[PDB]
Amino acid sequence: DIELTQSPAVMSAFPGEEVTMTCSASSSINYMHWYQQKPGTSPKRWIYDTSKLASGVPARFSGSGSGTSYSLTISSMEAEDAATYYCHQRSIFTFGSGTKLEIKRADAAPTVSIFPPSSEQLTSGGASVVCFLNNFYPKDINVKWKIDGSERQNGVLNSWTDQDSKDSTYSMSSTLTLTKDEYERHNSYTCEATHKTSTSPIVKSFNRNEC
Amino acid sequence: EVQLVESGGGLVKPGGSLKLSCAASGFAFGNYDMSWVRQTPEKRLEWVAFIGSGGGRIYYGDTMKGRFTISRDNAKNTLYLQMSSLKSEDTAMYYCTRHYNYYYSMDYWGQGTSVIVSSAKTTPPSVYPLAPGSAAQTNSMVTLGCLVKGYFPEPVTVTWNSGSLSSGVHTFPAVLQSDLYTLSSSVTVPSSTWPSETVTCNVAHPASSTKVDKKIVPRDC
Ligand SMILES: C[C@]12C=CC(=O)C=C1CC[C@@H]1[C@@H]2[C@@H](O)C[C@@]2(C)[C@H]1CC[C@]2(O)C(=O)CO
Repeated sequence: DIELTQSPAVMSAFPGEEVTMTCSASSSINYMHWYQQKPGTSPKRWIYDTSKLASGVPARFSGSGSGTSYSLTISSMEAEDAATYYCHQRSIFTFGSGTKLEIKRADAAPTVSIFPPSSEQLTSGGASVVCFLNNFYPKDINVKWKIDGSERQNGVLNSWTDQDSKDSTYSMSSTLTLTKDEYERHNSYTCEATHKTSTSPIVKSFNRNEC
Repeated sequence: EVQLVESGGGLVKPGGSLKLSCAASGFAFGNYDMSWVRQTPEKRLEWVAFIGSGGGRIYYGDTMKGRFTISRDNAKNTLYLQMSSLKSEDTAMYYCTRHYNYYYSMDYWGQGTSVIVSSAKTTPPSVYPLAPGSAAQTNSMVTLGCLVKGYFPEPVTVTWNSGSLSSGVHTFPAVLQSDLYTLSSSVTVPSSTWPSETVTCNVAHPASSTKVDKKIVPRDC
């Protein structure tokens, strides 16, 4: 069969830059289509028949290519252009895996806060310690948990938001889930964020034996 | 004008069956070839089935293996997909689409209907208030939260003060934990306003018909 690969998987750019992404076919085909998708909504026809713009698509966009190689190009990119773009063609079962275009902005350190397990959760026999890292840039950030002075790595789950549609920052939660008995065996809980904005981490902590 | 509106998706045990429908409006439905496209949890898009305008020409995607049947009723402006012997790998959002010309771009898409194939059962969430407690903050702002734990299937919808606190809110994508979903939501308000002004998270889980409010109250230390 014929299969599609897209490059790059993820890219980011400031508004005003030129953007190019590529779609490659394992064997020659023609009349490539491109679909735009944003979080929570359906794919949308964007370019079709290799180079025709769909209705509502600005002339900053163009498609081109032939044979085994195709591309979508954006001049003077705008914030609303941020999306995942997928290629597809009439003899292809699986769409290309998509290029996710993200918005570059000024670096920002996270606002960090930590929360002890609630008494209601303890009553049921679980204990989640929740740490929020809000409104930071870029997306790459490292979170480290220390329990009574020693690094802890099991039972941590992290979840990032999509890039924020108004200020282009990212937020993320880091949650340490323990049993109530495991939580009750230790006292000092620390959440540390290490981000490229500073060589020294941002630290929030609490002692279980307070409050 | 043109509308494509899917339905019939839901939770189904492995080996089970389901029928999806797509209601069409605003165009001469019988002049157009139609398709089903699905998007997997990994965001991968797969062409499932295609039907010609007359219903006499049909194609299926590679991994379907005869378990899918596309059909249409041009009199009722409805497209169908019958799915049987369902597998874990059939979990996806299923989209109704319309074709433009004979290079087969898809010029209109429906809103999608979600199909989830597993043995897990519908389960309501536990909701817990996140007050600073022994981690009390000291800025001009304070951040509070709600922990939503142990529900199935997705989604839940989280609001703060019935939607009147909308800025300063981050609701994080849910993750599987012991094969049930968990998420947290944070809200940030001026520290002069809490606790003098109440802050409450509103959690709705439609699949279980559950709705709960958790007031964020300072902990009794
Ligand atoms: C254009 C096409 C071929 C000729 C035709 O009269 C109508 C179509 C539309 C459906 C396309 C089909 C083939 O190309 C094979 C496809 C891609 C099928 C959709 C699934 C498909 O059966 C497949 O995925 C095979 O790999």
